[PDB]
Amino acid sequence: LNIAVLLGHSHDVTERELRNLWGPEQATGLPLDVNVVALLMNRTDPKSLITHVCDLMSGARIHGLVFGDDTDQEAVAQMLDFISSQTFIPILGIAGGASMIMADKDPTSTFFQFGASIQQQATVMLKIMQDYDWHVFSLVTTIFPGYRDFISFIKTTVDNSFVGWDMQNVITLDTSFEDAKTQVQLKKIHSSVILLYCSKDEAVLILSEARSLGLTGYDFFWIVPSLVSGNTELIPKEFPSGLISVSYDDWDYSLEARVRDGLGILTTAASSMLEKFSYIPEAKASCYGQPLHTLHQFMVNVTWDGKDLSFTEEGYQVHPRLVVIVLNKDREWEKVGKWENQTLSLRHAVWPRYKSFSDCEPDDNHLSIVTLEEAPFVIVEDIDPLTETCVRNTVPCRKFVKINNSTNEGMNVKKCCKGFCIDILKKLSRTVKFTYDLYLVTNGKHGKKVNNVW
Amino acid sequence: KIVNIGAVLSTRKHEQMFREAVNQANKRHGSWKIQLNATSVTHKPNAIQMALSVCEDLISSQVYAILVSHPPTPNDHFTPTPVSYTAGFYRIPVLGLTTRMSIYSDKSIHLSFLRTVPPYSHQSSVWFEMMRVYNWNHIILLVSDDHEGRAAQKRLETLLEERESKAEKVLQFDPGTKNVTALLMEARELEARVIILSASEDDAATVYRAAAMLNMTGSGYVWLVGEREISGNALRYAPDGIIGLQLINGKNESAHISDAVGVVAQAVHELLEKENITDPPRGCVGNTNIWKTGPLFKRVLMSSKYADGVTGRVEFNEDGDRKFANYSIMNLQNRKLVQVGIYNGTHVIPNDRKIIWPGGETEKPRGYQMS
Ligand SMILES: *[C@@H]1O[C@H](CO)[C@@H](O[C@@H]2O[C@H](CO)[C@@H](O)[C@H](O)[C@H]2NC(C)=O)[C@H](O)[C@H]1NC(C)=O
Ligand SMILES: *[C@@H]1O[C@H](CO)[C@@H](O[C@@H]2O[C@H](CO)[C@@H](O)[C@H](O)[C@H]2NC(C)=O)[C@H](O)[C@H]1NC(C)=O
Ligand SMILES: *[C@@H]1O[C@H](CO)[C@@H](O[C@@H]2O[C@H](CO)[C@@H](O)[C@H](O)[C@H]2NC(C)=O)[C@H](O)[C@H]1NC(C)=O
Ligand SMILES: *[C@@H]1O[C@H](CO)[C@@H](O[C@@H]2O[C@H](CO)[C@@H](O)[C@H](O)[C@H]2NC(C)=O)[C@H](O)[C@H]1NC(C)=O
Ligand SMILES: *[C@@H]1O[C@H](CO)[C@@H](O)[C@H](O)[C@H]1NC(C)=O
Ligand SMILES: *[C@@H]1O[C@H](CO)[C@@H](O)[C@H](O)[C@H]1NC(C)=O
Ligand SMILES: *[C@@H]1O[C@H](CO)[C@@H](O)[C@H](O)[C@H]1NC(C)=O
Ligand SMILES: *[C@@H]1O[C@H](CO)[C@@H](O)[C@H](O)[C@H]1NC(C)=O
Ligand SMILES: *[C@@H]1O[C@H](CO)[C@@H](O)[C@H](O)[C@H]1NC(C)=O
Ligand SMILES: *[C@@H]1O[C@H](CO)[C@@H](O)[C@H](O)[C@H]1NC(C)=O
Ligand SMILES: *[C@@H]1O[C@H](CO)[C@@H](O)[C@H](O)[C@H]1NC(C)=O
Ligand SMILES: *[C@@H]1O[C@H](CO)[C@@H](O)[C@H](O)[C@H]1NC(C)=O
Repeated sequence: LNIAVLLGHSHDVTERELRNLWGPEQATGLPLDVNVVALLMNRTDPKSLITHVCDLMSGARIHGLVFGDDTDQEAVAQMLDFISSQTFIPILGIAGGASMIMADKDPTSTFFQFGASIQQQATVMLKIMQDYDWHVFSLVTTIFPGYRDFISFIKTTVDNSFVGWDMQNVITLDTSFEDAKTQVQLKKIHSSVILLYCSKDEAVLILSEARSLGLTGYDFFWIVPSLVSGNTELIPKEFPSGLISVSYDDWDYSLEARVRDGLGILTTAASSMLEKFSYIPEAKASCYGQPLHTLHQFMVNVTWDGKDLSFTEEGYQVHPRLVVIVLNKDREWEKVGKWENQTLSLRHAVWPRYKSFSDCEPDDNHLSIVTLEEAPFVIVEDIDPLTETCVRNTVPCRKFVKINNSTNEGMNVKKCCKGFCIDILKKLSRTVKFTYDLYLVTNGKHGKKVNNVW
Repeated sequence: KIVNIGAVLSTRKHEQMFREAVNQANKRHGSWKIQLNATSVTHKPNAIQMALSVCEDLISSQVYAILVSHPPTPNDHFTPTPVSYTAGFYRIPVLGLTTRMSIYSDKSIHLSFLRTVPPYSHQSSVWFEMMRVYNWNHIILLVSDDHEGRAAQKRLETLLEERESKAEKVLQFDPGTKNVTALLMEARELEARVIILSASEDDAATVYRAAAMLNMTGSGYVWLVGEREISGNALRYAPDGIIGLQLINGKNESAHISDAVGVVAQAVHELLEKENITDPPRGCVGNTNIWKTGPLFKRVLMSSKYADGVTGRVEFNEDGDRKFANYSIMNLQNRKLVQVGIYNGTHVIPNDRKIIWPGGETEKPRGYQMS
């Protein structure tokens, strides 16, 4: 129907190409009175979009709202939830602050976000930690909203695991930073992976505090979600080069593709609404001086152009595009991996060590280790076929297994290792405090010189 | 210097009352050069153009705390949501003094929802204190609601972990239906008589009339209800001898808003005693950045200590509400509101009247069967 698509100013996207994004398309237009109104707003106060809703809901009963925010504010999503609850108009938060992660949407609202839930994102992050076997970790949660469900999901997922995750006691910030009681909690931290749950500015403050206290070591990893990190256009100070993040803000899968997919979902919903029901316009007259069917529970497993854009029970997508990124050496959020329908895709599965996170920060505890299979010492077995998990009294290994007898290029098969010298090396790494770097030999036996060639 | 204050559409004398509180509070807080002001609203049933007038006026007015004080809505909205979301957009606390729902009182959904009243689930904590009154242990949970009901269940099991007993059966479902007589039969077939009941007015009244058509009103049927279950026709659809709860100085709107404005005024003077004074911006025109010291203002507010109060010794808990308020324990003695108990900060004091049960005599029924 009448759809007003107002956007922000992210990535300098012009307002002109969106008119031909639907215009020459929609060959089989079964709803006739369908129009688009492309709009931009130079201010992100609530008053602007409230005025837009009040003069465009009265503006010939516009039934469609697609909003994309360029700023870094999550209360805009709560305002859109309120507007979609009151006006009963389907609103699609696209990117930026338009689709940031809130706690619990209302049952009487038709708002949707084009992202994953915090449970799915925590599942992907724990899948990363399972694929890299980083079993010793911690958890730092502030008074940022939605923390009890998050810690509960982490504890149950550890309890739903075959790993036996080494979880340190959860560091809770009751009030603002004091450097009297928070410092004592930082001194208790000696694990590897740090899991932070706060805003972006508070994350910069905590990283600056950890850099001032020396808690930003190569051991001390940093995994935050997309809501902590935010948009790509702001990179503040005190960031380790290698800052692990998982976001759906794809610059490749750009804004025009997002809103075209939203148009396809809206046309699918309108086509099913016409094939099921007669009275297609369902709107409200005005805001001042104050429903038949819900489109919230109508387009659940919607699929447009072979894109799995099905809806969850929390307004999220079932399979959004999850992209794992890190910070490079050139202070940019470098794209690393993606996520399939079920399998975690790891392009850089070979994990880079990041010896230099900053200028004067050397790392000299990574020891390259190769071995050969001997029966009482080097016991190399398969990984789990169900969970891809070694039992935590074993260590991972990899091998450049060549496939064919003639070629020289092969794969890096990763397997489990138990034995005596395994335990010796683990007690050394607990004693000498280094990081073991185990892989397997591919040339053959121990050592034999053939004309100065070992 | 000047400090604006937002107002509520309820009536006309509370404005002069907090102007009197302005005149009294500026006297007892030193000779500082602060100035206090006010900003009124109009009569609109919906909160949409109310929040529109808020963002027209109160954002540019640089108010410090909006104290929403309209419980008697003629419709069934009960929505202080958009003004609270507008203030939390620039991180400003709102004293929501209308209802006691935990879905409003969630820190996950609502950012700065700091008021003086607690939600109804604290009554369940008082019900845990009721487990100290008659020394009863086998309990049965029955909550029709789901949003506040799950958090009430979580804090109920948290307090239940202390005695290390457990509830016999927990029950949550969808309100509005009436075919819950099978649930009444499932409640009959359990060996506890503690009927922990939590619902709305009409739903609890309807399921109690369904229980009354099922013989659940006889001897031994122990009923324990709250404020929403004694309001309206649920007050009419209540037996003769049921035990309910009541607030003290909650319906007393004048003293409530009086010591609320006193709390706000001492908090403003306490922040003026503190450094790093940042004002909320005039975000209506042009200003897109937010007031960054909102959680800093919450760090100021959550550490508030008191010694005097009109309604009583107010104190913020770990969730920003009243610690152990004055509570009343009512007994509908033959369709007559008869107060039989009070509850101070730590103890239940019965009055000189008796405690009449809906079943047998005034003594407590031994509802623990020998199986
Ligand atoms: C998505 O999951 C399935 C099962 O692993 C994979 O197969 C696709 O299934 C969908 C079902 O709608 C089909 O439309 C596609 O044609 C299938 N694609 C292929 C190539 O098999 C699929 O591999 C998964 N997607 C990705 C990104 O790997
Ligand atoms: C100081 O406070 C007074 C009282 O609120 C303000 O005067 C106006 O009073 C009327 C009610 O008679 C209300 O409309 C508002 O409270 C005030 N006017 C408006 C439209 O704001 C007075 O403006 C305040 N002074 C300043 C500059 O803060
Ligand atoms: C709760 O109610 C009791 C009612 O007794 C209040 O206690 C009285 O408070 C006054 C001061 O305002 C003092 O005379 C005594 O502390 C009490 N007097 C008597 C006779 O009880 C109490 O202030 C109220 N506040 C609380 C604790 O919730
Ligand atoms: C009202 O609250 C007060 C404050 O806790 C209670 O007084 C305490 O009662 C216990 C049990 O008898 C004593 O062990 C404490 O010494 C008392 N503390 C004092 C002196 O404040 C009191 O129980 C409550 N109401 C009444 C009068 O029963
Ligand atoms: C840009 O700013 C102007 C300021 O008047 C505003 O009118 C307009 O709606 C904004 N949006 C556009 C067209 O970029
Ligand atoms: C999900 O898709 C299937 C197959 O097209 C179909 O049952 C329906 O479209 C959806 N499920 C239901 C029952 O709505
Ligand atoms: C190995 O041989 C198989 C079968 O001929 C072939 O498909 C594969 O490409 C070869 N691998 C390489 C990299 O030589
Ligand atoms: C070729 O490689 C395979 C392992 O992939 C090995 O089993 C086989 O012995 C090799 N061919 C010969 C004839 O040695
Ligand atoms: C509940 O359901 C049963 C089966 O339909 C019915 O016999 C019973 O009367 C119902 N109870 C009421 C009165 O809602
Ligand atoms: C309760 O039981 C008595 C005795 O069997 C019977 O007379 C009465 O009708 C029952 N009341 C109801 C409606 O449950
Ligand atoms: C609160 O109680 C006082 C008496 O202490 C009374 O004057 C006032 O009207 C009450 N407020 C209301 C509106 O109930
Ligand atoms: C004000 O902020 C500074 C940091 O900019 C801090 O060092 C100082 O302690 C603060 N003072 C107070 C108590 O407000």
